[PDB]
Formats: sequence, structure tokens, C-alpha cells
Amino acid sequence: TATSGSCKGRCFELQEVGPPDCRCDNLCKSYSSCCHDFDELCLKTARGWECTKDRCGEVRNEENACHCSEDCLSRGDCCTNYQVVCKGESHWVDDDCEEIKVPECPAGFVRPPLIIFSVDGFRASYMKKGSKVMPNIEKLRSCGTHAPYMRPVYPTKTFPNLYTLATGLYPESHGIVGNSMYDPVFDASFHLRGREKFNHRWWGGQPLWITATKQGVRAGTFFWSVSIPHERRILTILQWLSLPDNERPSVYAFYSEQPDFSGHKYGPFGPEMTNPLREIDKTVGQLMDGLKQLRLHRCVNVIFVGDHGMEDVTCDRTEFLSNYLTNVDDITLVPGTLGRIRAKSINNSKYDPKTIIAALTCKKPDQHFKPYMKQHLPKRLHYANNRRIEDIHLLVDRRWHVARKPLDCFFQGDHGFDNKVNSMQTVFVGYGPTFKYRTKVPPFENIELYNVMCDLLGLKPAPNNGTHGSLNHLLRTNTFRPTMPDEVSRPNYPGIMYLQSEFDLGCTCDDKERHLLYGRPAVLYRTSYDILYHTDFESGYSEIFLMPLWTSYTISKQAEVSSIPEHLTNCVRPDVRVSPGFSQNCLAYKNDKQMSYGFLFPPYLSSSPEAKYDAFLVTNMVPMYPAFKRVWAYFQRVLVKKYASERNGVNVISGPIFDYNYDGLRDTEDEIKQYVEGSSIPVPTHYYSIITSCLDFTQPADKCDGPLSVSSFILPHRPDNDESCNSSEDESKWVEELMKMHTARVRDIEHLTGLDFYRKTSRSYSEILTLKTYLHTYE
Ligand SMILES: CC(C)CCC[C@@H](C)[C@H]1CC[C@H]2[C@@H]3[C@H](O)C=C4C[C@@H](O)CC[C@]4(C)[C@H]3CC[C@]12C
Ligand SMILES: O=c1cc(-c2cn(Cc3ccccc3)c3ccccc23)oc2cc(O)cc(O)c12
Ligand SMILES: *[C@@H]1O[C@H](CO)[C@@H](O[C@@H]2O[C@H](CO)[C@@H](O)[C@H](O)[C@H]2NC(C)=O)[C@H](O)[C@H]1NC(C)=O
Ligand SMILES: [Ca+2]
Ligand SMILES: [Zn+2]
Ligand SMILES: [Zn+2]
Repeated sequence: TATSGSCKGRCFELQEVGPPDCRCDNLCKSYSSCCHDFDELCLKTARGWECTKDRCGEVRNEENACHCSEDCLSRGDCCTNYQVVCKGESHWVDDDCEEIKVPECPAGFVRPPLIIFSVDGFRASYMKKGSKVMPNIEKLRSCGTHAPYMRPVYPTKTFPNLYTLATGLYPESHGIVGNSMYDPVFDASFHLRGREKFNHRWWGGQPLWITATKQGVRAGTFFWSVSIPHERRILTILQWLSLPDNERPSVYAFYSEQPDFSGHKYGPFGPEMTNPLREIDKTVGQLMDGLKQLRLHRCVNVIFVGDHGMEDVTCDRTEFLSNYLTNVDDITLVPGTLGRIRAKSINNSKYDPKTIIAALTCKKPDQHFKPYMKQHLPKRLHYANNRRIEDIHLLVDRRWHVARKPLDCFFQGDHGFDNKVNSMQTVFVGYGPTFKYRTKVPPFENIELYNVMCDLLGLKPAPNNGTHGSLNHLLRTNTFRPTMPDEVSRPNYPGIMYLQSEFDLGCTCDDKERHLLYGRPAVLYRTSYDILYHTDFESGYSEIFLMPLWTSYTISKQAEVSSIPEHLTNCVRPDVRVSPGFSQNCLAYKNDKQMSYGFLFPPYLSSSPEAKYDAFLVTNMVPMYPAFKRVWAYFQRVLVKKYASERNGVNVISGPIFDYNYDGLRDTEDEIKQYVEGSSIPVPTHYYSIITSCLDFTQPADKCDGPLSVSSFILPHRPDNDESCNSSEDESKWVEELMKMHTARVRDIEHLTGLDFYRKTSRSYSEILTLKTYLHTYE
């Protein structure tokens, strides 16, 4: 509420309160207000950002952007090359890499500071496509810890990903579900430009800077008004690092608009990309040079991280909704590399998403987007449980845009696509005493980083979507020790408790260690279920849901596929181990015109004709739409054998998922919205499978003594195959493409089932946590 105090040295100061008296911050330009004689004493430019010999020993001239005077080291406002030019020191990039075993911090530093150097639109492959031009970045990468790439969250846009980095949450949970959003409860829109985004109401979860503050760790200001030149951002961090140790922050963030901006103008692989990459490396070098002359280069942990990649996208490759819909003026479209559609609602509830989606489904052979109800999007995207996400979503093909009409090249790159697309992958490098030395780590998802940044600062993370401990292998020391959750429900192991004569199911037939390689899955909620053993498979059968929670079986490389004898096609047999009242019945299915059934262990993989009869037990049967059985039957008859054949055997765990409220979490019985007609048999929203083998494929899956290899999926249990535009073709032409789109992490299935897998292995639990967060992308 005041525009004219004199920020007594408060330039870029980390201590503020409300109004009046203007604030002294690098965000003042964004609020169009600081003690604006806190301004141009603070934003100088004179004489550039590098000392020259003739400047060495100058008397401090307050007009210079940085200083080469004898009092500058005190304040940290020397040019970062000051000691190299004036004191005979070398550039940090010219020094050999020396392992940092303990933090070497100067007087007054209680903990190693963390600096996050974030770069917008830094595609992972840039780490090579311009490698000879990034000496500082490549040193950090080769001498610290790096992954080949880090996976962003969907949508692969800046604000959803920066806030995921900050909170460890999926966008649906932290609230920043796009760069642009409409919230029906606020009845307001959020935009990259403008002031609406500054209202705290938009931002959920608990970001790193608030986590630190709440726990007594001071945070620098992570955000920079775009007018502040990148060199000044570095010099300000360095000046803050020079504050006394009761004002000095322990965690800092630098941000650069590059290489995103040049990626947009020229595309990710234009020759024009080299200059921005050179400039970014120069800035990294200024930072490392600045840390060295403050004797902090072996004390600070540095993270170099991007928010997303960049793809080739041109105005020529635009789909227009007006080519599909006759009434595009009754709808609002969030356009581009993704689509979100809602009604314009001034005179319109003829708006029905069901018709719009049907009108956007496989209408042109080479159609470059696919419509979805948000709950039918691949579950790995975790993009549905937020009122800011429109019911209608368009997943846009990489390299394409979607727009409303041809009225909506200047740009050649864009991003925002499906986060498993390789062009969207970005970078992670960690460098410092707490990160490992010269260590490469597998790719990981950016939702994991908040836990690590917390660990790096001694903070307890707020609850988030990372898996705490899955990244412990990045860290030399003070990791957090994860422990496996305790099993909640104990199984029963029923024997023969009833005889075939007590069953009134309406079912007929023509019937008159090996399979649990990683230990029994633990059930982490309260329920009643039975362990059922068979020659070919083992299952945990829920007496609540009348169907297995999981079915586990091992299929050797040499396994033979057999068909279902004609006399057995309709066969369903009572299971004398399970009460008829906790059993499904076959009349429910004959009475449900829309529902058929399938089996979790496939009769096609039975080991003998004797054992095949086991596969037809009522305890192995699950409700399946006929459309979905086309998918499931192909998977069980064809794909499982294929996977066994390619991977030297596989262990498979399959089962149902119920997520009618699309929150990514296992439904309670109350939340289940669909049952087989006139029955208590719930209808799954999805069916999962987890396919495990030995990473050393020279060992059979049942004889593995090292790291495991997993691929998993969560297939939508849908009554049609409209998602698959080629489903009228033979299944060999579309089912595997469907499954690859719905690939999943084991962790995703854990949340959706309440089960805990891999509880009995020869691996460390941290190593297992890495396995559970793996995603097989097929990219
Ligand atoms: C003008 C643009 C270049 C920069 C825009 C910066 C803006 C997105 C940032 C700056 C101030 C931030 C909020 C502030 O840190 C307080 C918190 C508390 C935390 O609990 C939730 C997030 C929130 C609201 C920050 C969100 C992002 C803000 C608005
Ligand atoms: O000043 C700006 C700062 C930022 C970001 C800062 N960090 C650092 C960080 C470190 C740990 C956890 C969360 C965040 C980012 C990371 C990823 C993406 C963006 C940023 O993004 C901007 C985007 C704009 O469009 C305009 C801006 O001025 C900024
Ligand atoms: C992602 O993480 C958030 C935060 O832990 C989870 O949301 C929490 O969900 C529980 C269970 O519904 C609620 O009681 C809390 O209100 C939510 N937030 C917090 C801070 O506890 C969310 O379920 C996670 N998503 C997935 C898919 O696991
Ligand atoms: Ca649910
Ligand atoms: Zn970005
Ligand atoms: Zn961008």
C-alpha cells in the first residue's frame, strides 16, 4: 500500500510483510510495485557481466552491473569471473573433477545449500545434439549424478510441471492442471499472462519453499520477474549466499526461459538451437565460477533440471474442430498440443459431451488426435480428479496441434503432448556433496524430485505422489530409509468346506513357489479374502467383490498354448472352497444382455487337460463386456505366450480395478457404481496385469537371482472399442497398440488396488521401490 519507501539495501531481500510499504523483491515488477527507489539502483547493465583486466582493483562504481573492486567479494557482487581475471584463478569448468565426500562449507553454514537451476523446454536429447557447446553442463553431468532423461507430468507444459517439481504431486492434486485453466467454483480463468495466477486460491499442496519455511529452513525466492536478466538472477543468488547466517537462505531456484523460447521459434533440432544452449551453459559457468570464488563449489548441491521437452510442431499440422463439429461456436476449446472442451454456456445445454465425443471419434483415417472422457484417459496420466479438468479431453498426436477453426511459419516447436512421448522428456543432473559421484541412474519421473529436495534439506516431505526412497540411489548419504507397509488383511486358506451339491449358481459344464515368485501381495486395506492354490495359478479371492483381487501365474518360455475344447466353452464350475453366497452365479450373466465374463488365469495356458478344468472355476471368472473380451482374449491367448517367449519366461499377476470416482485410488464398495444386472457382482473399471521377468534374460524368470524386469498395464474395461480406430481389423492390428497406450507403473496399480507387490525378493526394498515406479514406455 506504499510506493516510495527506500528499501535500505533491501534489493532482492528475503524478508517481507503485507501492505503498505512497497516490497523489495525480484517479483516487484510482476506486481507492478516495489519501493521503486528499490529499482534502478537495482537492475544496472553498465559494462556487462565480466571483469576485464583494466577493471581489476577499480574503486566501486555503483553504476556497474557487477564489480571488480576489493569490496565486492564481501557482498558477493563481484562479476563471477573476477578472481579468474583479477586474482589468477581458473574457471571452475577448467578444473578436474574431484569427488566431494563430505560438504566443504565455509564458516556459518550449518547445512549444504540447495540450488535448483531450472531450464524451460530443455529436451533430454540436447545433452548430445549440442554437447560440444555445453562444457559446464557436461561437467556437472559427468561428475555428478545424472539420468538419461527425466519424465515430466502431463500436460507437458511449464506451470503444471514447475508446480509438480515444487510439490511432488500430480497436477490433478496440486491444482495447476494447465498453463490455462477454468475453475467452475471460482468461475474464473487462470492464465500464464495476467494477475489471476497470483491469487493463492489456485495453488494446492505444499511447495518446497513452504515446506522449508514451516520447518525452519529459509528459502530464497524461486521466481524472477522476466525483466531481470539471467546474469542478474545468478548474481542475486550469489549475493544472498553472502548474507549473514540468520538472513541467508538454504535453498534457491534459478529459472531460464531458454531453451524453450528458441525451441518454439525454430523447433528442437534447428541449427539455431546451439546459441541458446551455449548461453545457458555460460550462465551455468557463471554460477559455478561464482560459487568457487565464494568457496561454495564443494558445499552446495546443484540440481540442473528442465520442465519438459520440445517437439517439431508447425502451423501446417493443425487439426480444426470445425472440420468435425457443426457447431464449434457453442463450445470452448483449450487448444494446441492438447485439447480440453467445455460448453460455452450463453444459451446452451443442448451441449452433451457424449455427442461431441462421438462426433470426434475416428472420423478421418489419419486423424491426429483422439477424444476421451477424462476418466477414460490412460491411468498413468493421472489426469482426471480435478474440477478444473474438462470432461472432454483430446490427446493430440505428437507434432500436431488442435484448434477450433482455421481462423485461430511463426513457430516451429511446441510441447504439451503425452508425457511418455520421447520428445517431451527433459533432463536431471544432481551435483554436490550429497549426490553420488560420476553416477548414472535410470530415468525417473519428476514427481519423485520433491522428496529428494526435501531429503537434501533435512525436511520431512508433505504427503505427495512420489514414492519416498525410490530415488535413494541418487544420494551418497543421509537417505531416508523406507520400510515396507505392514499387511492389513490376513488371508484365509480354505480347504474343502462344501460339496458340489450345495451350489445354486446356474452354471453348467461338461466335466464328468512356481507361481508366486515374489511372495504373496500384501492387502493394505481391511477385507476378507481367500488364498486359492491350483497347479497353474494362485489367487487371492475377495469374498467381498466375489472375484480375485490378484491372480498370479508363471509361464515358461517353452509353454504351449492350447484351445478351449468345444465341450468346455460354456463351462463354469463351482469352487467347493468358497461358499455359494460368496460366489458369482452364471444366471446374472445370462440375464445381463450387456455383460459377459472372462477368466483371470487363461485356460489357453493350462499345463494339462486335467489342469485346464481348474481355469473354469467360478472363482477364476470376472465380468467382461464382449467388446473387452476381444482385447482380453487376445492378451491371454497370444500376447502372454509372446512375452514369455521374448523374455525367457514371465510371471503374470492380473486382476480387477474399481475406480468409478477416477481418483487413482481403490474404490470402497460404496463407491462402486455398476453391478452385473440383478446381482451383487461389481463391474471393474479396468483390468491390470504385471508381467515380471529377469533383467538378465539369460536366466529364466523362475530362476532369477538379480534385478527384475517389469512391464504392466491398466486396460480400461470398456463396453466398446471406440478408442481403437482399427478394432474392426484382426486383433493383431490394434490390441497391442491399445495396451501400450495403457502401460502403467506397478505403483499405479498398487494405488488402484490396495495391494503391495514384490514383498519377498532377494533385492533391497529401495531397489524394489525403483522397480515399482518404472514405466515401460515403448518409446
Ligand atoms: C509474473 C511471473 C513472471 C511470475 C509469477 C510468480 C507466481 C506464479 C508465484 C510467485 C508468488 C507465488 C505464491 C507464494 O509463494 C505463496 C504460495 C503458498 C503455497 O502454499 C502455495 C503456492 C503459493 C500461492 C505460490 C504460488 C506461485 C506464486 C503465485
Ligand atoms: O520466474 C520464474 C520461475 C519459474 C520456475 C522456477 N523453477 C524452479 C523450481 C525448483 C524446484 C521446484 C519448483 C520450481 C522452475 C522449475 C520448472 C519450471 C519453472 C520454474 O518459472 C517461470 C515460468 C514463467 O513462465 C515465468 C517466470 O518468471 C518463471
Ligand atoms: C497423490 O498425493 C495426494 C497427497 O497425498 C493424495 O491425495 C490425498 O488423498 C487422501 C486420500 O483421498 C486425502 O485424504 C487427502 O486429502 C489428499 N491429500 C493429502 C495432502 O493428504 C492422492 O490420492 C495421491 N494420488 C495418487 C494417485 O496416489
Ligand atoms: Ca477410486
Ligand atoms: Zn516450460
Ligand atoms: Zn514452451
